Amino acid sequence: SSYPTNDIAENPYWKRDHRRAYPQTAFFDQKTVTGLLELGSEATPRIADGEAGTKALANIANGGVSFTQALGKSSKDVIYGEVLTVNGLPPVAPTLAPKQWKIIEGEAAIYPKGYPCRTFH
Amino acid sequence: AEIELTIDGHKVSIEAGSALIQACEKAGVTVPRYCYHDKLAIAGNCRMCLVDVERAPKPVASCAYPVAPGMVVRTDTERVKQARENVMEMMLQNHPLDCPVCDQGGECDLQDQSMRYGRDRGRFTEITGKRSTEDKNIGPLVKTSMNRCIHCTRCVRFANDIAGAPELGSSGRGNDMQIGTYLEKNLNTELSGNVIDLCPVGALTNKPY
Amino acid sequence: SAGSTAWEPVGPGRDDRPDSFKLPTPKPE
Amino acid sequence: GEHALRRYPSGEERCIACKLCEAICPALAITIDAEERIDGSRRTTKYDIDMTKCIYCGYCQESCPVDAIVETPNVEYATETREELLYNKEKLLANGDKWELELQYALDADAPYR
Amino acid sequence: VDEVYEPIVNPADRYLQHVSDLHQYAKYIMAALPKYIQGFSVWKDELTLHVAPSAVIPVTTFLRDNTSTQYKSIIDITAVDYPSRENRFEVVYNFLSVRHNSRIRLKTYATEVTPVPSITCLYEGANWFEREAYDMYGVFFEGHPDL
Amino acid sequence: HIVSVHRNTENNNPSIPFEFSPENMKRAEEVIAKYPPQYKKAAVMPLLDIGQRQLGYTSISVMNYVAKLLEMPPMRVYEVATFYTMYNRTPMGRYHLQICTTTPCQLCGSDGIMEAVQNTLNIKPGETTKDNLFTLSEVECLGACVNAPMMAINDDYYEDLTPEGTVKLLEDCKAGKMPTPGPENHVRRDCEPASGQKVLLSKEPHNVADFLQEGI
Amino acid sequence: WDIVDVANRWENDLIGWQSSGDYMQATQMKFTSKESAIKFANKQGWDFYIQEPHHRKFRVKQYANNFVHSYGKLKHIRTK
Amino acid sequence: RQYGGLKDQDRIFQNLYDNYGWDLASARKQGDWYKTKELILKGDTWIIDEIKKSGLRGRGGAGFPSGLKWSFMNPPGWEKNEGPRYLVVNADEGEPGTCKDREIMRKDPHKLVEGCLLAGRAMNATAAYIYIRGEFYNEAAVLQTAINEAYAAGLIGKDACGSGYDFDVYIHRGMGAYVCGEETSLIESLEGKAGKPRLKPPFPAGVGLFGRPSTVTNVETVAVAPTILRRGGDWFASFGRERNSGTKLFCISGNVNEPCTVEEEMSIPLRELLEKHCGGIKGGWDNLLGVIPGGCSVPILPKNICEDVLMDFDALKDVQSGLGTAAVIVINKQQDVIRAIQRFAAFYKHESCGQCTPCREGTTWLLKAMDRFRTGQAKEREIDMLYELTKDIEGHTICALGDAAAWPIQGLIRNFRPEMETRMKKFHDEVGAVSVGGWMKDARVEKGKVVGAPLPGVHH
Amino acid sequence: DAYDKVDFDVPVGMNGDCYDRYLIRMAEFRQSLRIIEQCCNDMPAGAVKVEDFKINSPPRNLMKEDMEALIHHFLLYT
Ligand SMILES: Cc1cc2nc3c(=O)[nH]c(=O)nc-3n(C[C@@H](O)[C@@H](O)[C@H](O)COP(=O)(O)O)c2cc1C
Ligand code: SF4
Ligand code: SF4
Ligand code: SF4
Ligand code: SF4
Ligand code: SF4
Ligand code: FES
Ligand code: FES
Repeated sequence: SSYPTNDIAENPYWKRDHRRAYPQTAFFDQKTVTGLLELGSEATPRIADGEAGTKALANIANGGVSFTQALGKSSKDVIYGEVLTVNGLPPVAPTLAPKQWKIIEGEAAIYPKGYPCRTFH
Repeated sequence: AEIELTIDGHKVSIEAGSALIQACEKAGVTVPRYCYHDKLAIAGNCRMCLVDVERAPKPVASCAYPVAPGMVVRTDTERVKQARENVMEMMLQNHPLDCPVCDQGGECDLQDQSMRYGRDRGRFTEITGKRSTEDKNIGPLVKTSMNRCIHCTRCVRFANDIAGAPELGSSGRGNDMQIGTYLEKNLNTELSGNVIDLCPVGALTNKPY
Repeated sequence: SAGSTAWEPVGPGRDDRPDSFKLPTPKPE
Repeated sequence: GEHALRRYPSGEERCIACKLCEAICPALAITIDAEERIDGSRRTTKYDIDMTKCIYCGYCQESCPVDAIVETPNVEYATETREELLYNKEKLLANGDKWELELQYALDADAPYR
Repeated sequence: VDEVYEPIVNPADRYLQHVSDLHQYAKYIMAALPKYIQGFSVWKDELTLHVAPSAVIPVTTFLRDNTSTQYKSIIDITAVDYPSRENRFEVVYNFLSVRHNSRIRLKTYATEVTPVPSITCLYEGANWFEREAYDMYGVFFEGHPDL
Repeated sequence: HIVSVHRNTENNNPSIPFEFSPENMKRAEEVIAKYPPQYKKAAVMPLLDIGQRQLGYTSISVMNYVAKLLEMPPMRVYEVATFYTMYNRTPMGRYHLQICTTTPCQLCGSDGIMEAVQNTLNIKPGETTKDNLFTLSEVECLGACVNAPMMAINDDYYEDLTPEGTVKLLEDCKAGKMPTPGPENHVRRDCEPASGQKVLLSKEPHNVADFLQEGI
Repeated sequence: WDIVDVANRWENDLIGWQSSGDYMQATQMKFTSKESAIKFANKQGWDFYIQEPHHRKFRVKQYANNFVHSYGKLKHIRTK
Repeated sequence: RQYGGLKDQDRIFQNLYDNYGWDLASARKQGDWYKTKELILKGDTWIIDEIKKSGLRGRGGAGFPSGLKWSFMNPPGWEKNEGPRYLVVNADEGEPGTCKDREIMRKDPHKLVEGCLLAGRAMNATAAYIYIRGEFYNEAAVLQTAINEAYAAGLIGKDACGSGYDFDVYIHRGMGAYVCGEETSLIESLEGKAGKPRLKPPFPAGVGLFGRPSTVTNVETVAVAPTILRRGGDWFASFGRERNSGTKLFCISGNVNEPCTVEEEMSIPLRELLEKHCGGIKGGWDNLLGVIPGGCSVPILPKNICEDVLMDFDALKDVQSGLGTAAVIVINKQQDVIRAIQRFAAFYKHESCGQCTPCREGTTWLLKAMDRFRTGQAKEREIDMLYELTKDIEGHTICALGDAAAWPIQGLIRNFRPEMETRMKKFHDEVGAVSVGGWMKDARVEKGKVVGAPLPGVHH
Repeated sequence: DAYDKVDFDVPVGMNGDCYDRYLIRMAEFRQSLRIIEQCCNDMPAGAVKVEDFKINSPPRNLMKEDMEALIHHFLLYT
């Protein structure tokens, strides 16, 4: 066993029920992304207050403003920072655990110098 | 006339005076139960329907608490989950390890709701052991293994209200309370088999099957 | 497969979208 | 290896017809039928294993809550006919009565780990 | 060892930054190809791009030749039957970039009689996979040399 | 432990007849009058006690007779007679010793009293003597916790006990007149401190009529 | 799929297993809605019968109704 | 201001010790039944407003303000309900330590009867039912004699005291149950059923006894009331702190030198009640271990708190306890506090009605664990386990008996934990090691029983 | 699983031939031996399956003494 799971007093199952705390699958159609573009996000809001912003969202929930329209209408500071990077470059295919390779040569290698197979750490 | 209320953020509407569990069923919200049945009277003894209402300090029974206008219910939060865990702990305190030899296995509400709303392991290890209860003979149709009774009172309510068989009752007091005929009597009615289906445990079972 | 569970096994999951990709709630007033 | 139905030291048979081995078996090799015995006990009237379906995985031996179905260490039971590999209740009980000592060695070594 | 200590941790918490990164990446792809990308979806280091059959060859060319998205290895092509949908079969593609060490998924739809474009023109490895999808599900890949 | 199952015996089974005497039937009708006419089942408790006093224990025949009188099913009466512990559903002795063992009477010496009674009668709680004279039962608090330790013999409270006094109390209840209830040997009257009253020391009370309001 | 009588189940004479000739006796498709099922059935050319579902009827349920006042003779004595 | 000097000029329950007899003529001298006709003719609202002005609170254990709960029976439009309206008196006295209502009903019955009449007038009641313990046989006989005196004197029944208010008074005898003191189980026992408590909603003021309006009050709460109406409310408010008004009957019991029932003003200090109205503690003050100030349904107090604590509702709640039935049970250092708490556990096991799951199973579990903690056949983490067990009961119940069964173990674990750890060390040294549940290495099921270790509490 | 907690090298070859694949596989033999050494030296203590009995079977001595354990065994195996 292990301690915090075998404990008999301060160990409710709902605090360690990781199966039922599973992450949802997020889905983004084109409507939901022009909302993030025309309006903003919860991190960078660009939406009016009250019912005005409510029906501003509703104008996107239905086909009011399109995705291409929102891209054309988008400023430099929106694209360069929320679509492309701050430097204007596109984002690369992300890596969860980046692996930087190193080549082992000489005496600590598997095969000597002549052979056509190398050693990568 | 219908009213309006909120359950887990969802707004739903049912007639006034209705029970909260009915609102949760209309809203598609699943609430546990052992002693509530749509066709039997409301008993509030299992204490498994507990939910959180902003009005009330303590968690209240969905089966019995009336529906009111503007009430806000949560069936999700930590108090409710802990309550369900605690109630199943107590429910399975004295329950017998009869699951292989029990004919309700695979279609038991106790099993499924322990897996869903309860603990993974028990903390009952007392050397004095569990309670025991003797088996009753109520006829050739209903077989009794009454160590498995969880004291829901569905059988009694059915027999006394829907069937007109007042011979079944609740004798004793406390942990030694026993469902049955206080003396050896038969459950004489032409509707007795629905007791087998109403019991969410295998305390009352089909004898030829 | 007739012995499939009659009770819902796993609830809704956990929202793990970042705040940059949740639509903005407008301020109340 | 070869399958066996065990008994208690009473001589009574351990199996209680719970049908968990029938349910977990990936190959559907187990076939069971049961009813109420004359003395009121939950016991099997039919217990069959098609060895020609079985994959020898041990899921039945893991599932049993009474240590009734087990797998012996035997592999030397090849036959000339396939009708001899459709083991029934009497075959399995005789096999347990035959292999109980080997099964007891194995259990005394293995049960803490399962 | 007297007591074994193992902390309680959610396995999904390890993914959050990468999830945000994949979201941004998918946003870029959607903004670069708004004619083709119907949607995207993200779950635990897995990005799926949601397109139509007409959009297979363009999007795959983009995912093969663009410098930031160098998905050069075909991993798998599969189909999934959802008989409740009007377009019952969902044709799934799995791609790997050994350059950037990243995986992507692309999904289209099909019927028993409506075909999908073959990506053998781009990935020779797709031949046998598309054949298997036909054999198991009946999805016809138009452009395939020997189906 | 509470017994919740009945097994028929030759002296406790529904074939045995039971009937209130005319005195007890008059009293029972007076008791039924104390509730609304349609809710006569409310009298199930007092009438069952009337039966338990006529015949020395609540037998199944008593329950069934009460059920016949009040037009209620017998099981509703069985539930009452099993719930409430003063209904003795086994036959009893002449004298029912009820000794409290709750915490006050324990702090003040109930266990000495229990030892004394068990040694004198050679009996354990829940059992009866050979004489059909003493039935012993350890009970919860009987509402005499200031005059502790305590006991009760067939409805009367003997209080502020000692092992000596309990032994000779049992002696004289075994044969001859039994003392009057209350504290043992009049070392106290009632709830007064045993040194003496410290509060209510006059010989004429204050009439509240002398201290009314300005109104009324 | 509905049963065909001659091919559904029969006992084997060797060891007593239940043999079948019907190759659709364990198949069960699951759909999201009635209409999708009907569309799929018609596309595959299957004749079908739609068994509509019977839902419980709503009725108000009060805990207080277990303890209401009886002006006349008690209809029945309630346990709990 | 400092409290605890109640003069006999200010004592409601004269005849608490049987110096001026109980029959009607004596009570007439005492002022009972003096001007009750004109009090009845003042009306509902004046009586309720005077009982509110008095600050009278519940004497049964829950200190809810009276008058308010008497006013719940008089909403707008009660006349069109068209049926009887009942008052119920909670003369049940199951609260281990509590003796006060006995000494009200055997030594001042006419105060109780007049209180029934006046509270029924206030709540517009047609009859009063008094629910007395079956073990209180002779006290019930006294109160029945007094009710008969009042019926023959024209003071109750048709045109009570010469007014136009009809009112009857009946005695019901409960044949043994501590749960029947609960508000709704009382009602169900009066209705001819097993005394299993009901849920709330419905509330007894709407749907109570026989489906009619009902209000359950303590004997003391009604017995005092005529004196508060006659003497003037503000008088009753002259005692105690701001929200803890009045006098209170205190039964002091246990390991005190002269166990007594006294009547002192509220917010009296506990040390003063023990030293001045009793003999002090048996063996000296610092020989005190703990005091239980409100009966078994209240957690124990350690010595550090009892030196400057006032006997009220508010303060005793401020120290995580309560003023219940004002029964002070004193414990010495020579005693085993664990035995006290495990006996209260056994009490709540015997007295559980057996209806709802947590009390049903948890009282048994708590007793099984406390039987082992008495002997030390446990572990140190099982104390925290037991605390969680009490929390599995403390809010998931129909009635408050589960809370009353959870609270004393909490008090013990809060104030007397090293005693438990010492007992467990003593067991580990004198007998042998132990596992979760009281199991030992040699403990086995041999021939239908556990043989290799002690089994606490089993007597059957 | 644990390859982030054990040291091994990866063989990579030029020329894409079968000789290079053979040399790669022999280097992989030797690196697997390295990993096996490290795992035999650094094998930790504790459980070998998740301690959530809603996903994994409980132990038998709990399945034969605890009610929740037996319920979970039954459901996981049926
Ligand atoms: C288990 C339990 C027992 C109770 N026993 C009594 C009792 O023996 N006597 C009493 O007058 N109040 C008792 N009460 C309090 C209530 O039942 C009820 O009397 C109510 O609090 C009275 O309101 P009051 O204080 O304003 O008079 C008890 C409550 C519970 C939960
Ligand atoms: S009633 Fe359910 S949980 Fe209890 S033994 Fe039977 S199958 Fe198992
Ligand atoms: S016998 Fe069955 S139906 Fe009746 S109360 Fe017990 S568990 Fe419920
Ligand atoms: S071990 Fe053999 S008989 Fe048992 S489930 Fe596996 S394949 Fe079937
Ligand atoms: S062999 Fe074991 S698992 Fe299979 S039915 Fe018998 S007892 Fe159950
Ligand atoms: S808490 Fe106990 S006494 Fe109260 S209703 Fe529940 S089982 Fe009965
Ligand atoms: S369903 Fe509400 S307590 Fe049982
Ligand atoms: S504690 Fe014994 S009479 Fe109450």
